[PDB]
Order: sequence, then structure tokens, then C-alpha cells
Amino acid sequence: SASEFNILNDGPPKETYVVDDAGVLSRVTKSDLKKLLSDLEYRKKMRLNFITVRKLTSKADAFEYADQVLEKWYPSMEEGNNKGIVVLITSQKEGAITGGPAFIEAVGENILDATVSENLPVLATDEKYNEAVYSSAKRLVAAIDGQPDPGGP
Repeated sequence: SASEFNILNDGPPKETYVVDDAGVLSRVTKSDLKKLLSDLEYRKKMRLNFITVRKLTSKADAFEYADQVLEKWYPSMEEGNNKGIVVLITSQKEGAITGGPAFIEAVGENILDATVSENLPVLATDEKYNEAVYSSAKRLVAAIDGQPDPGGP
């Protein structure tokens, strides 16, 4: 709960694009994520955030919390329309992605749940959190830019 609370309380990571509460991402990867993602915001006005958490206290799943985070960080249509929230539960190897309609439409449902059922669960199961997260960001960015799908792990 302290985790679930802090993640929600400390608003969105405006400069870093990441909240690695599970502490599974390295200095370098977070750096790469920031570079990759601030470039996405600069070019497409799409704001994509990643969150890692060890586990949820609630019986609620990843999607539920992701949506709770979206609503908290961007309480209005105008503020959240172009936002994307990716949540990764490391102890469960489970992921979720939600966001505003524009973000959702710009990515598309195909890649949306492909990322969620492939990159996140598969890579995290193998303990490769950094590649789990970076490849997911990279695959979401490709979709938004209407580039070829790199595919899953």
C-alpha cells in the first residue's frame, strides 16, 4: 500500500518518465528511457510513463491500478488525452497499459495488448526488467510513429 500510495501521491515523473518503485531498472536504462520518451513527447505530444511495482495490496489487477494512476495524474480529458501509463508488476510478471483516447488510438489495440501479453510478461519472467520495459517503450513508440512493428520478445 505505501508503494501504491506513493506512486499515486508523487504525481507523474515529468522529467524522468519512470517510477521504478520495484527498483529493477538500472541508471543507464532509465537514462535511455528518458531520452527515448522525451523525444516521443517533443515530436508527437504523446506522454508515455512507465511504472514498476513489486505487488498490489488490493485484489485489484494491473489494469485497475493503471487506470487509477491515469485518473490521478491527469484528472481531466484535456490533461490525459495524450498520456499513456504502463504498469509492470514484477512479482507477478504482469503488465497493463491504459491512457487517453488519442494515445490509445495512436498505438492501436493490436500492439497495446501484444506489448502487454508479450514483452512485459515474457521478459520479466526471465528477470530482464530493463529489456522488458525498454522494448515495450520502443514498440509503443514504433506504433505511435506508424513505423513497422518490431514484434515481441
